[PDB]
Amino acid sequence: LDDPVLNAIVSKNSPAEDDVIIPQDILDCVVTNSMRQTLAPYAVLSQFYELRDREDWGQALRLLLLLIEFPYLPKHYLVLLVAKFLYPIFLLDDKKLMDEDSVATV
Amino acid sequence: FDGPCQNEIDLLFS
Repeated sequence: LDDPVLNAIVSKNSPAEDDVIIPQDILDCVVTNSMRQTLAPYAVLSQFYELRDREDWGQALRLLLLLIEFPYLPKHYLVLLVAKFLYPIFLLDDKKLMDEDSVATV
Repeated sequence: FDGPCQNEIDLLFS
């Protein structure tokens, strides 16, 4: 949601991305802001979005599951992540091969 | 591991 959040988490503590942060034309904090620790679960959601755009289905699924399993994310964000992301994109998932372990943990 | 660590200590105190 919007772009300055987006920008800042994905540019990390390296000068990556040319996308200016906030409504300012500054490149200054596009070489800083590596959403980590507390912002780590939040960082991982924005990155899951980057991965769809850079056409990964494998690493994309993986990031989405990681957050679903995390017991310190709310329980009420169950039906929300699966309904919007996993449910339409049923095909892409279906193509991929899932073992006994991944299925049982989910 | 980062996120788990910090929150896991936080519950234990609480």
